[PDB]
Amino acid sequence: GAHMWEEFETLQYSRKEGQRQENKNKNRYKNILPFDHTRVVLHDGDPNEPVSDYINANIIMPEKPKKSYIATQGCLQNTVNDFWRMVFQENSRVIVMTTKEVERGKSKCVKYWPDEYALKEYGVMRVRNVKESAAHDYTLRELKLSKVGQGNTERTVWQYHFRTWPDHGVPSDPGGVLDFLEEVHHKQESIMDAGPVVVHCSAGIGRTGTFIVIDILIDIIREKGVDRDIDVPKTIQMVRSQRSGMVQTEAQYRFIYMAVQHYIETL
Repeated sequence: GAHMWEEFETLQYSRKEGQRQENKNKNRYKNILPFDHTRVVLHDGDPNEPVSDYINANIIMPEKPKKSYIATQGCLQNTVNDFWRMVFQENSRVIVMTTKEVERGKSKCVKYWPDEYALKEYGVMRVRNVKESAAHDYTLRELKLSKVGQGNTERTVWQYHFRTWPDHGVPSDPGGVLDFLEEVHHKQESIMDAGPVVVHCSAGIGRTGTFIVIDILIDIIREKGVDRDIDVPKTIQMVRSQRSGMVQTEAQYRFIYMAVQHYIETL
Protein backbone atom coordinates (compact mmCIF):
# COMPACT_ATOMS: atom_id res chain seq x y z
CA GLY A 1 0.00 0.00 0.00
CA ALA A 2 1.26 3.51 -0.76
CA HIS A 3 -0.20 5.16 2.35
CA MET A 4 1.90 7.56 4.46
CA TRP A 5 1.85 6.20 8.04
CA GLU A 6 4.95 8.14 9.30
CA GLU A 7 5.98 11.80 9.04
CA PHE A 8 9.20 13.00 7.31
CA GLU A 9 10.59 14.28 10.67
CA THR A 10 10.88 10.67 11.95
CA LEU A 11 13.48 9.87 9.29
CA GLN A 12 15.88 12.11 11.31
CA TYR A 13 29.98 5.09 7.91
CA SER A 14 33.21 6.93 7.02
CA ARG A 15 33.71 9.38 4.13
CA LYS A 16 37.51 9.51 4.36
CA GLU A 17 38.32 9.48 0.62
CA GLY A 18 35.98 12.47 -0.10
CA GLN A 19 37.69 14.46 2.79
CA ARG A 20 41.21 14.12 1.39
CA GLN A 21 42.94 17.37 0.36
CA GLU A 22 43.45 16.07 -3.18
CA ASN A 23 39.75 15.53 -3.53
CA LYS A 24 38.39 18.81 -2.14
CA ASN A 25 37.85 20.50 -5.53
CA LYS A 26 36.02 17.36 -6.88
CA ASN A 27 33.09 18.07 -4.53
CA ARG A 28 30.40 20.51 -5.44
CA TYR A 29 29.44 20.98 -1.78
CA LYS A 30 32.09 20.76 0.92
CA ASN A 31 30.29 18.37 3.36
CA ILE A 32 28.20 16.27 0.94
CA LEU A 33 30.63 13.40 0.40
CA PRO A 34 30.33 9.70 -0.64
CA PHE A 35 30.63 6.90 1.94
CA ASP A 36 33.87 4.97 1.37
CA HIS A 37 32.14 1.59 1.53
CA THR A 38 29.93 2.25 -1.49
CA ARG A 39 31.86 4.92 -3.45
CA VAL A 40 32.60 4.41 -7.09
CA VAL A 41 36.36 3.72 -7.24
CA LEU A 42 37.86 4.81 -10.63
CA HIS A 43 40.62 2.64 -11.95
CA ASP A 44 43.04 3.04 -14.91
CA GLY A 45 43.79 6.67 -14.05
CA ASP A 46 46.62 8.80 -15.46
CA PRO A 47 49.79 7.47 -13.69
CA ASN A 48 51.12 11.12 -13.38
CA GLU A 49 48.20 11.78 -10.98
CA PRO A 50 48.78 10.91 -7.37
CA VAL A 51 45.02 10.61 -6.75
CA SER A 52 42.93 9.55 -9.76
CA ASP A 53 40.42 7.08 -8.26
CA TYR A 54 37.82 9.50 -6.83
CA ILE A 55 34.45 10.84 -7.90
CA ASN A 56 31.62 11.99 -5.75
CA ALA A 57 29.36 9.07 -6.50
CA ASN A 58 27.98 5.94 -4.67
CA ILE A 59 26.51 2.69 -5.95
CA ILE A 60 23.00 2.15 -4.63
CA MET A 61 21.83 -1.46 -4.39
CA PRO A 62 18.25 -2.17 -3.48
CA GLU A 63 18.29 -4.61 -0.52
CA LYS A 64 13.53 -10.02 -10.62
CA PRO A 65 16.30 -8.39 -12.67
CA LYS A 66 18.91 -7.04 -10.27
CA LYS A 67 19.08 -3.35 -11.04
CA SER A 68 21.42 -0.95 -9.29
CA TYR A 69 22.14 2.80 -9.49
CA ILE A 70 24.98 5.24 -9.29
CA ALA A 71 23.85 8.36 -7.40
CA THR A 72 26.19 11.29 -8.18
CA GLN A 73 26.42 15.10 -8.33
CA GLY A 74 26.18 17.17 -11.48
CA CYS A 75 29.62 17.42 -13.18
CA LEU A 76 31.93 20.27 -12.33
CA GLN A 77 34.26 21.61 -15.05
CA ASN A 78 37.11 19.57 -13.52
CA THR A 79 35.10 16.31 -13.07
CA VAL A 80 33.52 15.84 -16.58
CA ASN A 81 36.38 13.54 -17.59
CA ASP A 82 36.02 11.47 -14.46
CA PHE A 83 32.30 11.28 -14.97
CA TRP A 84 32.84 9.58 -18.39
CA ARG A 85 35.52 7.26 -16.94
CA MET A 86 32.87 6.21 -14.38
CA VAL A 87 30.14 5.53 -17.00
CA PHE A 88 32.59 3.52 -19.14
CA GLN A 89 34.06 1.52 -16.36
CA GLU A 90 30.74 0.62 -14.79
CA ASN A 91 29.14 -0.38 -18.10
CA SER A 92 26.35 2.19 -17.50
CA ARG A 93 24.07 2.52 -20.53
CA VAL A 94 21.41 4.93 -19.11
CA ILE A 95 21.93 8.31 -17.49
CA VAL A 96 19.13 10.20 -15.71
CA MET A 97 19.79 13.97 -15.36
CA THR A 98 17.17 15.61 -13.13
CA THR A 99 18.24 19.23 -13.33
CA LYS A 100 18.86 22.04 -15.73
CA GLU A 101 22.52 23.03 -16.17
CA VAL A 102 21.75 26.34 -14.40
CA GLU A 103 18.72 26.92 -12.15
CA ARG A 104 18.00 30.39 -10.76
CA GLY A 105 21.43 31.56 -11.84
CA LYS A 106 23.37 28.86 -10.01
CA SER A 107 25.22 26.08 -11.84
CA LYS A 108 23.86 22.61 -11.04
CA CYS A 109 25.83 20.59 -13.72
CA VAL A 110 28.37 21.49 -16.40
CA LYS A 111 27.40 20.33 -19.81
CA TYR A 112 29.12 16.95 -20.31
CA TRP A 113 27.60 15.92 -23.62
CA PRO A 114 28.27 17.29 -27.13
CA ASP A 115 25.60 19.09 -29.17
CA GLU A 116 23.43 16.96 -31.49
CA TYR A 117 25.48 15.66 -34.52
CA ALA A 118 28.80 16.48 -32.86
CA LEU A 119 31.56 14.51 -31.04
CA LYS A 120 33.98 15.62 -28.33
CA GLU A 121 36.75 13.89 -26.47
CA TYR A 122 36.62 14.21 -22.68
CA GLY A 123 40.05 13.03 -21.70
CA VAL A 124 40.47 9.42 -22.88
CA MET A 125 36.74 9.05 -23.71
CA ARG A 126 35.09 9.85 -27.05
CA VAL A 127 31.44 10.84 -26.99
CA ARG A 128 29.28 11.25 -30.17
CA ASN A 129 25.71 12.66 -29.92
CA VAL A 130 23.92 10.94 -32.76
CA LYS A 131 20.28 12.02 -32.15
CA GLU A 132 18.15 14.04 -29.64
CA SER A 133 14.41 13.53 -29.11
CA ALA A 134 12.58 16.32 -27.29
CA ALA A 135 9.46 15.11 -25.42
CA HIS A 136 7.15 17.02 -23.16
CA ASP A 137 8.93 16.31 -19.89
CA TYR A 138 12.42 15.34 -21.03
CA THR A 139 14.98 15.22 -23.84
CA LEU A 140 16.58 11.87 -24.76
CA ARG A 141 20.14 12.05 -26.11
CA GLU A 142 21.53 8.95 -27.91
CA LEU A 143 25.26 9.09 -27.12
CA LYS A 144 27.95 6.71 -28.38
CA LEU A 145 30.84 6.25 -25.94
CA SER A 146 34.23 4.76 -26.67
CA LYS A 147 37.70 4.90 -25.36
CA VAL A 148 39.97 7.10 -27.54
CA GLY A 149 42.03 5.14 -30.06
CA GLN A 150 40.61 1.87 -28.85
CA GLY A 151 38.85 -0.53 -31.20
CA ASN A 152 35.39 -2.01 -30.50
CA THR A 153 34.94 -0.35 -27.13
CA GLU A 154 31.90 1.67 -28.39
CA ARG A 155 28.52 1.38 -26.60
CA THR A 156 25.35 3.43 -26.72
CA VAL A 157 24.62 5.53 -23.56
CA TRP A 158 21.06 6.90 -23.42
CA GLN A 159 20.83 10.16 -21.47
CA TYR A 160 17.33 11.02 -20.21
CA HIS A 161 17.39 14.69 -19.30
CA PHE A 162 14.23 15.61 -17.34
CA ARG A 163 13.17 19.10 -18.18
CA THR A 164 10.02 19.90 -16.17
CA TRP A 165 11.17 19.82 -12.47
CA PRO A 166 10.17 23.14 -10.93
CA ASP A 167 12.79 25.46 -9.58
CA HIS A 168 10.86 25.65 -6.25
CA GLY A 169 9.43 22.52 -4.66
CA VAL A 170 8.49 19.34 -6.45
CA PRO A 171 6.10 18.75 -9.37
CA SER A 172 2.49 19.04 -8.20
CA ASP A 173 1.54 15.85 -10.16
CA PRO A 174 3.87 12.83 -10.65
CA GLY A 175 2.62 11.93 -14.15
CA GLY A 176 5.70 13.41 -15.91
CA VAL A 177 8.16 11.57 -13.60
CA LEU A 178 6.24 8.25 -13.92
CA ASP A 179 6.20 8.43 -17.78
CA PHE A 180 9.95 9.30 -17.71
CA LEU A 181 10.74 6.46 -15.28
CA GLU A 182 8.75 3.98 -17.37
CA GLU A 183 10.80 4.87 -20.49
CA VAL A 184 14.06 4.55 -18.49
CA HIS A 185 12.81 1.14 -17.22
CA HIS A 186 12.15 -0.16 -20.78
CA LYS A 187 15.39 1.25 -22.10
CA GLN A 188 17.50 -0.34 -19.39
CA GLU A 189 15.72 -3.68 -19.81
CA SER A 190 16.23 -3.57 -23.58
CA ILE A 191 20.03 -3.73 -23.26
CA MET A 192 21.58 -7.08 -22.27
CA ASP A 193 23.42 -6.96 -18.92
CA ALA A 194 23.59 -3.09 -18.84
CA GLY A 195 25.40 -1.66 -15.78
CA PRO A 196 23.95 0.64 -13.07
CA VAL A 197 21.66 3.47 -14.03
CA VAL A 198 23.42 6.79 -13.29
CA VAL A 199 21.18 9.42 -11.66
CA HIS A 200 22.31 12.98 -10.78
CA CYS A 201 21.14 16.36 -9.68
CA SER A 202 23.08 19.24 -8.11
CA ALA A 203 24.36 17.40 -4.98
CA GLY A 204 23.21 13.90 -5.93
CA ILE A 205 20.99 13.52 -2.79
CA GLY A 206 17.59 15.27 -3.01
CA ARG A 207 16.12 14.89 -6.50
CA THR A 208 18.44 11.96 -7.15
CA GLY A 209 17.21 10.24 -4.01
CA THR A 210 13.54 10.97 -4.80
CA PHE A 211 13.94 9.43 -8.28
CA ILE A 212 15.83 6.35 -7.09
CA VAL A 213 13.45 5.63 -4.20
CA ILE A 214 10.36 5.88 -6.46
CA ASP A 215 12.01 3.57 -9.03
CA ILE A 216 12.99 1.00 -6.37
CA LEU A 217 9.40 0.96 -5.01
CA ILE A 218 7.83 0.67 -8.42
CA ASP A 219 10.14 -2.25 -9.27
CA ILE A 220 8.93 -3.99 -6.11
CA ILE A 221 5.37 -3.62 -7.36
CA ARG A 222 6.45 -5.01 -10.73
CA GLU A 223 7.63 -8.16 -9.00
CA LYS A 224 5.05 -8.54 -6.24
CA GLY A 225 1.82 -6.75 -7.46
CA VAL A 226 -0.14 -3.74 -6.12
CA ASP A 227 -1.02 -5.29 -2.78
CA ARG A 228 2.60 -5.96 -1.83
CA ASP A 229 4.11 -4.64 1.44
CA ILE A 230 5.65 -1.24 0.89
CA ASP A 231 7.64 0.54 3.50
CA VAL A 232 8.84 3.93 2.22
CA PRO A 233 10.76 4.95 5.39
CA LYS A 234 12.54 1.56 5.52
CA THR A 235 13.55 1.94 1.83
CA ILE A 236 14.80 5.51 2.38
CA GLN A 237 16.90 4.36 5.35
CA MET A 238 18.28 1.48 3.25
CA VAL A 239 19.31 3.96 0.49
CA ARG A 240 20.72 6.37 3.14
CA SER A 241 23.07 3.67 4.39
CA GLN A 242 24.71 3.85 0.86
CA ARG A 243 24.80 7.66 0.28
CA SER A 244 24.19 10.30 3.02
CA GLY A 245 20.95 12.14 3.15
CA MET A 246 19.08 10.75 0.17
CA VAL A 247 15.65 12.45 -0.05
CA GLN A 248 16.16 15.94 1.41
CA THR A 249 12.80 17.60 1.93
CA GLU A 250 9.30 16.88 3.18
CA ALA A 251 7.83 17.80 -0.23
CA GLN A 252 10.08 15.21 -1.88
CA TYR A 253 8.94 12.68 0.75
CA ARG A 254 5.25 13.40 0.04
CA PHE A 255 5.97 13.26 -3.71
CA ILE A 256 7.35 9.68 -3.33
CA TYR A 257 4.09 8.45 -1.85
CA MET A 258 2.05 10.31 -4.50
CA ALA A 259 4.14 8.84 -7.31
CA VAL A 260 3.82 5.22 -6.07
CA GLN A 261 0.07 5.65 -5.39
CA HIS A 262 -0.38 6.95 -8.94
CA TYR A 263 1.69 4.04 -10.37
CA ILE A 264 -0.57 1.55 -8.51
CA GLU A 265 -3.69 3.37 -9.91
CA THR A 266 -2.32 2.73 -13.44
CA LEU A 267 -2.51 -1.04 -12.86
